Amino acid sequence: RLQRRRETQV
Amino acid sequence: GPIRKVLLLKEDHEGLGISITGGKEHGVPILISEIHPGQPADRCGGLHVGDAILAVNGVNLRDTKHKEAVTILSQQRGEIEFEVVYV
Repeated sequence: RLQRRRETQV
Repeated sequence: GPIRKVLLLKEDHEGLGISITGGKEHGVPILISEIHPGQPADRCGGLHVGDAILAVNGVNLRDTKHKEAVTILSQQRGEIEFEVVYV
């Protein structure tokens, strides 16, 4: 699996 | 935890000053993962890492996908009310 968090700066 | 309604004030050129995780497709609430120093969320003093964002300005974000929550959050201006709970 792709190692990436779902995280967004807003 | 108790729900808090917290006012954040910012100018239009600013972001909210938070990073968020989560959303409907992830099966978890929208959570604050980072508070950026000096930006509006930090300045208001009532929003913290680990808080769930239940709603912003009366827009329910409990059952919204990540990107849609991002878009709604990104459209808010001026004095902005966050409904949050520390989970």
